[PDB]
Amino acid sequence: MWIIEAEGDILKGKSRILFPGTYIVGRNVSDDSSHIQVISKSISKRHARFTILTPSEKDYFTGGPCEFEVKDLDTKFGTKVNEKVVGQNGDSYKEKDLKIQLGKCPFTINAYWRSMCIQFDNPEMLSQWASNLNLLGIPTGLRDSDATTHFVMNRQAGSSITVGTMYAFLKKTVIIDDSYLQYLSTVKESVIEDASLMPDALECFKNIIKNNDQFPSSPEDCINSLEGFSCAMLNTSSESHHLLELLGLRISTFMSLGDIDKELISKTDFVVLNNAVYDSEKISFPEGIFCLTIEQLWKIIIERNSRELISKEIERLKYA
Repeated sequence: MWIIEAEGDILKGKSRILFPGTYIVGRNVSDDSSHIQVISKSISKRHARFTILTPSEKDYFTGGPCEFEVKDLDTKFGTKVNEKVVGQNGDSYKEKDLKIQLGKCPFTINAYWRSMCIQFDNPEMLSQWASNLNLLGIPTGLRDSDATTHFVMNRQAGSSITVGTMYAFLKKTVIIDDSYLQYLSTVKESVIEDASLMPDALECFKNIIKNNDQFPSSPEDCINSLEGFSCAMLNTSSESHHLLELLGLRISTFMSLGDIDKELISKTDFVVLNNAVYDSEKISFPEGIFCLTIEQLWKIIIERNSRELISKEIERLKYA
């Protein structure tokens, strides 16, 4: 998100968030979804137009800013950006920091890019929200990215949280939901006028965690909680692999149930099965070894005594 701020009283001490759109900047305009009043003599009545474009697809992966275009409005003294006079056709920038000088005014409008990239749990939710957040200058996606700041969880409020939400939680990603994204649109206009009114994502995250038996006490208490243990897993979900790695598990992967050898059982403490191969399998289960789903493993992780609870179950099965 583009934020603008200025020294002195020229933006009345308020930072502004410039969502994609176009803004006329001068001394004789009124603060609007499309106008920015700058409080200065020696800037023109209508001095400059700032135009913010919607994000590129790349921006979700790069953390790169929306294109910011500056045009001088035929003013007496012109407009500079980062010391460079703006040409008659305007200029556009993808730097993360802009110093904008309007005419003879020595107090510059400073624009800076504040990172916000939102990952979605599933394609359905992304499809609901993508256009809306594009228009807010917030890049969105499903794939993993190093630029991600927030993860939107599926709040089905009727079943276990997804492997994507578990993994985001252990990554120390701020988790948000439906209501935060809706609140964002609701207060859009006041955020343009005062950046400090931007809804706090941490607060939504906190509200989600609190009194929720789907989330452990802390992400930190889960990390390396199961180191020493090894497990075998099927060929699906790399998030599932990454998550079990953050728990400290050494992972083996296997294609078929008939690929559980005497060798594999010997090197494996327990087996992690997919939901389909867990629900329907009867005769083909490996006799000696503990088998469970990610959902079930997560519930053990939620408990205070995860290590023993798993060990107590390893021994429990070792006899039969």
